Amino acid sequence: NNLVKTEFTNETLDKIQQTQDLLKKIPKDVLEIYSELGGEIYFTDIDLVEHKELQDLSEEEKNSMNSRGEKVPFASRFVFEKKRETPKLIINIKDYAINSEQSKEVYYEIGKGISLDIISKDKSLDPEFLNLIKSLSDDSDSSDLLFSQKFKEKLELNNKSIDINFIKENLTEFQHAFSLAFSYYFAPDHRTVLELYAPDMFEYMNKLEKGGFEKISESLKKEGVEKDRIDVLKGEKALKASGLVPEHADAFKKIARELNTYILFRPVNKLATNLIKSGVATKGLNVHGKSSDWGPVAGYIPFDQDLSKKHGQQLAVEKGNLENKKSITEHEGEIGKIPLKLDHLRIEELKENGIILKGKKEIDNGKKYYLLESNNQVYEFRISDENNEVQYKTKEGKITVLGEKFNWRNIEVMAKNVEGVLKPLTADYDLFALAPSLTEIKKQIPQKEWDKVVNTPNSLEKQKGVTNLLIKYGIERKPDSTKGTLSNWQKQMLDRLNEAVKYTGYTGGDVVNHGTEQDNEEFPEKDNEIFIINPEGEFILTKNWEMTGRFIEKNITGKDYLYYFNRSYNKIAPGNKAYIEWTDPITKAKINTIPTSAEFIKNLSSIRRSSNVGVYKDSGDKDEFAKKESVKKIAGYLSDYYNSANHIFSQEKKRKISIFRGIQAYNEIENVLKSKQIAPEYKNYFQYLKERITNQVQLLLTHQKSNIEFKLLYKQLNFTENETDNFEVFQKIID
Amino acid sequence: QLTEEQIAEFKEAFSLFDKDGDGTITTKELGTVMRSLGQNPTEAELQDMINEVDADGNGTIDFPEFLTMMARKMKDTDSEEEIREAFRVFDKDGNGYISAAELRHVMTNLGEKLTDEEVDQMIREADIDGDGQVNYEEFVQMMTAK
Ligand SMILES: Nc1ncnc2c1ncn2[C@@H]1O[C@@H]2COP(=O)(O)O[C@H]2[C@H]1O
Ligand SMILES: [Ca+2]
Ligand SMILES: [Ca+2]
Ligand SMILES: [Ca+2]
Ligand SMILES: [Mg+2]
Repeated sequence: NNLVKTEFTNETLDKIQQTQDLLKKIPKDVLEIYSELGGEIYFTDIDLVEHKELQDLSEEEKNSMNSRGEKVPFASRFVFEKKRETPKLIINIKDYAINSEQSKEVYYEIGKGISLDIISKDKSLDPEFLNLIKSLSDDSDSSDLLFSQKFKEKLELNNKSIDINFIKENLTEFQHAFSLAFSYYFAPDHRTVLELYAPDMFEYMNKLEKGGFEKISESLKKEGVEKDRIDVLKGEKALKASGLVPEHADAFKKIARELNTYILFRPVNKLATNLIKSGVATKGLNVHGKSSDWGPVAGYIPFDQDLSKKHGQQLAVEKGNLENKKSITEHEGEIGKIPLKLDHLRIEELKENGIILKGKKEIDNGKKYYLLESNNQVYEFRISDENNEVQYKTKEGKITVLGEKFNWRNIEVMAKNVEGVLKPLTADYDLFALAPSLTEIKKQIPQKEWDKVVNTPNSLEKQKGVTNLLIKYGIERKPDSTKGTLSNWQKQMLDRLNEAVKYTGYTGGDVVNHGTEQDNEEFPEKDNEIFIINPEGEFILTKNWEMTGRFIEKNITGKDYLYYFNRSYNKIAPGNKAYIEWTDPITKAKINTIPTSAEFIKNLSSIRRSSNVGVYKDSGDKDEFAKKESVKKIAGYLSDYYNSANHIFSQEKKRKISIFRGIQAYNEIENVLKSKQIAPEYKNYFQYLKERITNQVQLLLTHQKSNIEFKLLYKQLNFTENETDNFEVFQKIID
Repeated sequence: QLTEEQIAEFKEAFSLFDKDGDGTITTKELGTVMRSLGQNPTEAELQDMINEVDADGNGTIDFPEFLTMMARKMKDTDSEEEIREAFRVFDKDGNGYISAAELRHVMTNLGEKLTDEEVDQMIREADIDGDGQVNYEEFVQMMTAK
């Protein structure tokens, strides 16, 4: 952010060496205080009047309190400040000299000072006692009742105790001061005047030069970032929508540090937030039931699907139960169903949250039953008293979407196997991704392998070797018998999380059961809010899919942390057939990149399966052949662009040699586009393959000599019967 | 288990270089069919594949002969991806290109002290079109190019 602008490089050093002789006197930092306020100083040649390209009608002269004293004759002026948003100081210089009666440059000083007062310390932080009491040195501290040079028409009021009683009313008059105190301190001539006459303001300024200007220059700098940043509610406000069990979140807070890796989680249902702390197990991969958001079962995975979110979809349930059944049908012993038993706290909870209403009692067979009411219109519920079991039944005037009707039964929830005990199941913590410090991965490669790699000669191969290491130990993802598809360190991380939330007091085992959602290629889900946990211990919950993608670019991606985004982002995911967008830089640069032989063949191979007609047909027409022969020609040219022996050449040639290879392609393309009846499907693609080449070829130009345009450069070539000297022609086209 | 779509290509390409329009490609042709598709079998590694099934003029290979031979080294390989992720990693700033600045940068965090002289060096040998930087294409080339 360059501060000073010099309009007319018209005079010689006389003008230049005068604007310098000017700024070299103002304290560097007082400038950094300016640039921070987004200011910019304008020095011009002979623009006095409203002639500067920024001296027209915005926030001009409202109320007349102008120079040191008061004059308001704008016209004659040479120094001005656009007061309202981003300060703009404008200065013009004429002939040789400011140094005779420096009483002129002083205004480029105070005229300036009006930049930092009202924003300086006088009031940004507020008038703080510092200047609030220092202004009070009107006449009470030191035996120097000399303030004649800053307090006249607005403070000749020697009869008033100027504390907080009356200094607010006129913030402005106490600026005309700090300003004249500044102009007086830095004025090239009168320096002691503020030492002889004002005894403190002097010290005041001096302290400021001593390090005060840097004070605020660093308090505006810090609020430079904290100001404009990514709105994520940090602190515990996140942990609120986080759903994670506080003691756990806090528990995790410690792992992110030691290991140094962001932990990113997806929204964990709140109606589970406690079922966990409580001690309930977590849904792993083996279960695909739906949870519930109502009734007593809510927070649990009913075995009875019709007692979950999909209450009515006579198929989400008819193909929903069909799910739990198999969940056991297969993994029996580990996955089963057990009767519901809402404990004490839980009840009181689903209460003020409004899911159930505990009321009137009843009696059957001799046992007590408190009645549990839920404004549903098909199931009536009741908990027990001995063992707090729970029960439901179809009402005497309703049926089940599948066509069932029954009397009181025990509500069954799903339950995995925990240390030989079928504990019930509630939501698990699903990790959105794990970002480990790019260095933490090095602390993953066995000291000899990473060694045997760097102790290599080939500068090029010493990279490939590294990258593969980074890949083998960091990016690679193998599948898994139990924990989904995840990295290796990802598993190790996945352990430390579980063992961490265990020395805390959890009794349901693990609370993170599988790899990171950025591998859920099959049925990927787009969560808006995402709780994160930087390698320090701060809980940050984003709010957008963008913000989220934005917070990763800023703090993870571009901050030395290894992150990798879902393979199925930008494509349609097979399972749920979904398209989730995510800024891929490679794609960014595709627009200006000449395609590859194979990238090309591929695209043809595609449109074939689309319009059931390929670029060239298997026929007798000799034009079809022509076309064929032709694409086999571009297939080359492209493949020729990307030649590995382009290395024994000089950066220079590489561009030339390739711009041609490029162009050659743009030709045989230009040839077919003007062919026989190649369908439009292909007419289009080619239409597109051109813009690429073109751009790629344009780019290779603006790297070296850029007055030349593709369109033209092309014209000047001759691709008819002899290519020989054409290349020779090309060379001379760039000189 | 090549996906159907994985056939479209292995043919749309196989055929393009089948000059004599039949359904069998000569050795040199197979060599070309592949390179075009993004590989390159060595001068001698190129035979072992065409050699194993001599039910032709003792030198050619048809459509199936081909498709069925794109397993020997294609029913395992899934590296393609990793490398595209390794790229996004060094391409620190997200311009789609890998500048000598970032190479050296990510090179050191990963623990390698590289000389300013031998980075402006890799970036060079990796660059094919001469624009001072390595895009995904040249990267992939450099990486897999054995
Ligand atoms: N290795 C994995 N990492 C992340 N998500 C996975 C993994 N394997 C499977 N998933 C899916 O992530 C899905 C998100 O919620 P579900 O528990 O309903 O079902 C989960 C699985 O289908
Ligand atoms: Ca043939
Ligand atoms: Ca880059
Ligand atoms: Ca390049
Ligand atoms: Mg899960």
